[PDB]
Amino acid sequence: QNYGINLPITGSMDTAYANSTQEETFLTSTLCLYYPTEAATEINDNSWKDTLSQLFLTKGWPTGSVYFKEYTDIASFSVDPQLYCDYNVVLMKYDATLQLDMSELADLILNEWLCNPMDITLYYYQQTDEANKWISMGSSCTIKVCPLNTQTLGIGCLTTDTATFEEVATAEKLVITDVVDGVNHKLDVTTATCTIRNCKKLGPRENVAVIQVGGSDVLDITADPTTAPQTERMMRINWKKWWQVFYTVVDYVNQIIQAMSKRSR
Amino acid sequence: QNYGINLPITGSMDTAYANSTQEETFLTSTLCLYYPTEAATEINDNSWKDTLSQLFLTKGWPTGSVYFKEYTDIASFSVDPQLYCDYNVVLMKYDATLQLDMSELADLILNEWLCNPMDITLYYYQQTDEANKWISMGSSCTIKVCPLNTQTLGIGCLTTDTATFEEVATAEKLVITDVVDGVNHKLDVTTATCTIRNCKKLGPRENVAVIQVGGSDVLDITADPTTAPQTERMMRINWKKWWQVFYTVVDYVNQIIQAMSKRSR
Amino acid sequence: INLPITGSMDTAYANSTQEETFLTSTLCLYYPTEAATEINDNSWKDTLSQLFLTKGWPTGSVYFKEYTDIASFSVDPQLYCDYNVVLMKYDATLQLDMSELADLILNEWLCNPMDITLYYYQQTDEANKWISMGSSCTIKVCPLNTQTLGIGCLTTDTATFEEVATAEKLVITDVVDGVNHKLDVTTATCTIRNCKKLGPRENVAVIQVGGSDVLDITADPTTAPQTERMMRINWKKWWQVFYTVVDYVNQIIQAMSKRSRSLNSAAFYYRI
Amino acid sequence: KSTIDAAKSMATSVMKKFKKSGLANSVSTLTDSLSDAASSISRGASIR
Amino acid sequence: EYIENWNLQNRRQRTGFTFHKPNIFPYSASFTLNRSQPAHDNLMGTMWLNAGSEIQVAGFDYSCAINAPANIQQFEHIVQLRRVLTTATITLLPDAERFSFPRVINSADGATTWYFNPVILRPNNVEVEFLL
Amino acid sequence: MDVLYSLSKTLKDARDKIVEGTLYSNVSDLIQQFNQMIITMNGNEFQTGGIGNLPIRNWNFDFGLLGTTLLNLDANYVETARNTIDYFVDFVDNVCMDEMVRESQRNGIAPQSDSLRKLSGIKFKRINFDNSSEYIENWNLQNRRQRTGFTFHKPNIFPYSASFTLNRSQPAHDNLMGTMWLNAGSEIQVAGFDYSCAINAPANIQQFEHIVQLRRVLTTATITLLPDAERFSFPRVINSADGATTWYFNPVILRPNNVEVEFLLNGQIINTYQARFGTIIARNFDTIRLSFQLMRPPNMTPAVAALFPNAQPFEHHATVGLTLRIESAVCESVLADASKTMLANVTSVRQEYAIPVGPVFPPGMNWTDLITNYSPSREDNLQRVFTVASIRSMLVK
Ligand SMILES: *[C@@H]1O[C@H](CO)[C@@H](O)[C@H](O)[C@H]1NC(C)=O
Ligand SMILES: *[C@@H]1O[C@H](CO)[C@@H](O)[C@H](O)[C@H]1NC(C)=O
Ligand SMILES: *[C@@H]1O[C@H](CO)[C@@H](O)[C@H](O)[C@H]1NC(C)=O
Ligand SMILES: [Ca+2]
Ligand SMILES: [Ca+2]
Ligand SMILES: [Ca+2]
Ligand SMILES: [Ca+2]
Ligand SMILES: [Ca+2]
Ligand SMILES: [Ca+2]
Ligand SMILES: [Ca+2]
Ligand SMILES: [Ca+2]
Ligand SMILES: [Ca+2]
Repeated sequence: QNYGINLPITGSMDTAYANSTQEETFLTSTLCLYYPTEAATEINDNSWKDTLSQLFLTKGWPTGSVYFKEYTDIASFSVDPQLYCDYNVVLMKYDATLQLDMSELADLILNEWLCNPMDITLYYYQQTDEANKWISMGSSCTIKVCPLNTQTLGIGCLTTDTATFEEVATAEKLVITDVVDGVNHKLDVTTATCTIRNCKKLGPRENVAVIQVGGSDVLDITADPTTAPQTERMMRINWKKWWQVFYTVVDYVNQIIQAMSKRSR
Repeated sequence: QNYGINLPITGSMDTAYANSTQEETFLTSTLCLYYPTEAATEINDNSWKDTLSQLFLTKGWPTGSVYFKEYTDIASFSVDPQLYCDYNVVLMKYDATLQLDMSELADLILNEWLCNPMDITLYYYQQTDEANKWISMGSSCTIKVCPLNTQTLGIGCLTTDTATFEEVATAEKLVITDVVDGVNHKLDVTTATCTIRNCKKLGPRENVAVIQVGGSDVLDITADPTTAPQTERMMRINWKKWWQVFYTVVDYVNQIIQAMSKRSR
Repeated sequence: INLPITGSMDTAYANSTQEETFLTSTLCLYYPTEAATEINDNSWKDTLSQLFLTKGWPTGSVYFKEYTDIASFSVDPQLYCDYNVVLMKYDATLQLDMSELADLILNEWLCNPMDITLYYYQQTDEANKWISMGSSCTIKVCPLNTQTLGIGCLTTDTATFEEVATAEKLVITDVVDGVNHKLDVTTATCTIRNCKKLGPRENVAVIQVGGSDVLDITADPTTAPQTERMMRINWKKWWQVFYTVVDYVNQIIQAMSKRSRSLNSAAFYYRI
Repeated sequence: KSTIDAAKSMATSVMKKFKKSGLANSVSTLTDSLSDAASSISRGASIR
Repeated sequence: EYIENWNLQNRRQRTGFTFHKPNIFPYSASFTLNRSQPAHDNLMGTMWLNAGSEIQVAGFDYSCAINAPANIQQFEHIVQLRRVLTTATITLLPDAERFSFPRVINSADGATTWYFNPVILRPNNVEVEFLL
Repeated sequence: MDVLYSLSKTLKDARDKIVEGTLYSNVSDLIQQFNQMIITMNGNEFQTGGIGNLPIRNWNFDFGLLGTTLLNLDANYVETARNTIDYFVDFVDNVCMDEMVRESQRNGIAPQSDSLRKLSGIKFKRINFDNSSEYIENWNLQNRRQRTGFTFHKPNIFPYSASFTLNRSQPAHDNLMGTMWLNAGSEIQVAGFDYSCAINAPANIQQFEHIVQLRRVLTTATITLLPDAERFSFPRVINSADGATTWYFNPVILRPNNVEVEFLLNGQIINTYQARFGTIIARNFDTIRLSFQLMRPPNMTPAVAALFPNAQPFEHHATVGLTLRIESAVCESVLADASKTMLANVTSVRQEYAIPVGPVFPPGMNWTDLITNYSPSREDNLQRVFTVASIRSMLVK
């Protein structure tokens, strides 16, 4: 059990495919859904959770392995999302005005970020690679940046007059900022109501699954404007009600969990 | 040093890979951004061009190589575009009501067209293949077409009565018209304001790169409805500000110039 | 292409590509308004096209493009056709203008833009010249010395500068190649561009309708050549001119050849 | 030929142009490559 | 040849059997992953089929050596024969075939599978060392 | 050299036939021959070596003949024979090792390793027993000019060449037409690729031709010709000609139509094969012409029509391949194979004793650089060293 190390693995091509770990992973794992308040609002039923649980019970998932966790709105969810389960599903409504925020949410939860803190009053920060971004959470973040030159002086901005800084956010609950990698930036931030963290995007999180409910696929996880990929756990649906959506999820929960895979870290 | 001849080339596979021509192509080339006036308006600054150039200087592009050329609107840009640089980037705002217009702009700039003129009042024209289209630029084009039969009589239209024609374009600044290939058409066009040209589509242009700053990817380069492709130099971003977009372009310029390659012609 | 070509003197002279280039090419004439005025007809274009249709050029291949004057034509000429013929009226007072036009269209230029106010430029070789187009160009130049000061002119007093062009629409300017000049140009009304002269443009054909052959394309006064596609007629009318062109169009296209460098609609290439 | 007129320090005058050219930059590139090859052993002689 | 080498071995001497396409390698199809995950989405490893007289080895990286140093990744395969050989005439070629198309391979423990969609490049810094 | 072969053969046949208990009626002739060889050798002093790590050995022959009194064989005869044969065997091995390593452009047939120049004398002519092997028979035939022949199984006549050729190229390498080939040993795997599936070409057809020119004539060749070349039928990233940039190649294999394989000789055609796949024959040829075509399928299902569009993107590139393996062959001259160890023996001797490079053979005797320039001097020296390597392999494999 050599943890903290990475060793060469080996195998063969003559070994046969083993049994189906389904009907056991459901029992020794847990499934957490994240629905919006609009769903329960439209529904207007108190026993819909027990109903979906008794339905899951047919697919194999036992009674107390399923969890439902409401969220009033996509931004309130983006505010410190704490996903601690063994299989997470996230039903996400589409709004053309919220596109960037509901893509930042995806880039935050679908992936696994290694996040170090940040202190703006003392230091001036720079990015090193293309995956070392700055994610800001809080209730209203107003972020301004002033890049510096080789000799610690601004570029189109002054290091005293914060009004001359360059604005990238304006009262956003979640922000993910990428800047030019190789230049030191001086920052202004609403530290009182927002925390900023310098995070490196590691390999992806195979434990969550986003399901867009409405419009066409728009989520550009990769900040670089060349890939625009569609990952396997990035699902779309077209909706007019919510019971049909929940029945679809329950009937196709095995494909979802096949698209997902228990975490590594 | 032969010109205008296509000769067989020859090489090998035991030849080794040469060095990175980046950090020299930057110095020996030129870059031209095409941003909309809304960007400058939102920014509300007058040193941002020099700021971006000083940033680019950290990526390798020298000072007198980068240029920013403004365009008030998609249609105004579409009116007689002239993209003459060694690397062109275009930031296109999304608008449902401008979908076909900004698809025709893409089909015009991304591709390379061999254009001959058109004298409507004298001749009756026809298309030979799926590439000989009719592109009309100007302030307000109002095009109407009557296909003719074997004996140069009209088909559901009267050669004399201009009103019986089939209007395919109503007061548009750029039209790209594909009609039935194999019949002789007679046109009515507001030639005082719009110039129309019979243009055969050659292979693509690898010098320009479109970047849809907003909504989903809708551009249908190919006039034919079956393929509906998406190329490498057709990018997409999600936006709420413009400083972030320009920072992203800057930080991932090398990916863009990898997606692009200088022109064959 | 950097590779070689190979051939043999035993091979056979193939069939005539004429009678097929006529079908898969386009022709475009440039006539003056004076011609249409003298003619006083409206269907003369369809007439000439129906006449070309005997010589082989099909219906939708021949085009006619009116130009009010030599200078208005020299202002940004956009020749976009696979074969171009130009009919050019002689005028002593316009000799240099219709020679600059010739040097512009018959040859293939590679142009870069020129910023007068922030920088100062020089010419390197005898093919790098400064061409200015617009409605009224007026160019003044002061050459400088090694220590960035004038030569018989003052860097500040624009009147001290030396006037090379006055009230011209097209100007081709060649100065001493190897000194730095400071320019004064009506940028609001004329844009100026540093253009290198590449090989010739085999797609156009100038036809001087009146006077003797005077066009000196090559700015050096030692060649004074007469290229193949530089023709001369003597005229008392325009119908005879057009009939002559139509009856001897084959020789003209034998004297011309489609371009080699690349495809482009204007009279020059741009490289920033 | 004539030490034409009370010239400046010609060694400095020539050197301030000398150290911008192919020769000196290639010398620096070579020394840097030798140092970089000497530095690490885990790269595996990656210059082929 | 056989009875001759028999008599030689009895009267000890340096014998020899001349073989054409000798079946000296035991059938071994197998892979080796030096950077693995549960979802098998970014892998680095080497795959080999040693069969009869032939070997087909192939080193695969899913990142194409973007994070590795100098944009290069090293792969090594050490075949340790059971008996010595001499005067071997060998044919070496690049771009092994049977590891050059889409594949669906089980992991070591035969519990889960992983996909493999290759793109063949040439091996550079190639070195073949015959040791004794 | 003939006497060297005869020495090796009588010594092999001695170590084989001369064994305890056997019958003198089976080895009377070989014993008369052995005694004759001993008589012809006794009184001579040879030297061997002195080039490279070869030690300088001096051979003296003072032996005693083998009695013919016996009517059955025994150990006191076999052991004498063996103690006399080991010395001759070491002598022959050292001679062959001193001969495989020497070269000359001036009459390379003429022997080097001066001990062999001596054995070529007239007094050593009494040792010829039988020149029965293929190599020595062809040697004798060449000396007495006649139609020779060496039979080969999977001959290595094609030098390793792995290269492409683009008859329509672009900087972005997005619409290409060309042919790729790997010619190695006995195999030719060629593949003509068009990225547009012959949409703009006349008759929806694109021609492809591969000409191969052999450095030596071949006859009675058995050939295995199949379609759908394998090593050029999967995704690939290749460099350009000048090696600066790279391009991609995602193939989709189709069948050759109008295929025509022409085996020619001096530009005149000899054998022709139209749409015949499998085992074919070629009786005399120095040139191969594989001319195939890529024909756009006129009738296409949706799944395949969605791959070959009328526009430039072209994310699937149509290919037409051909494998061609020369299984058996016959050659007037000498080559290498997959069946014989002659080249291996030569190269191993040279690598072991650290022979410097000579004026004829390239360094390490790499078959590519040694077949690409197969000039008469190289051919002569190669025949010589292959013959003596066969001689040495007859005794010490
Ligand atoms: C594996 O699956 C087969 C088929 O269902 C079953 O018979 C077998 O018992 C399973 N293995 C184990 C260890 O249960
Ligand atoms: C080869 O490329 C590397 C990586 O960009 C660079 O560091 C090196 O200087 C290049 N070689 C030369 C000779 O410039
Ligand atoms: C070329 O001209 C000759 C003479 O008229 C004629 O016989 C021949 O058919 C022509 N070539 C072709 C391809 O028709
Ligand atoms: Ca946001
Ligand atoms: Ca970054
Ligand atoms: Ca500012
Ligand atoms: Ca339009
Ligand atoms: Ca059409
Ligand atoms: Ca009608
Ligand atoms: Ca003038
Ligand atoms: Ca003056
Ligand atoms: Ca000059």
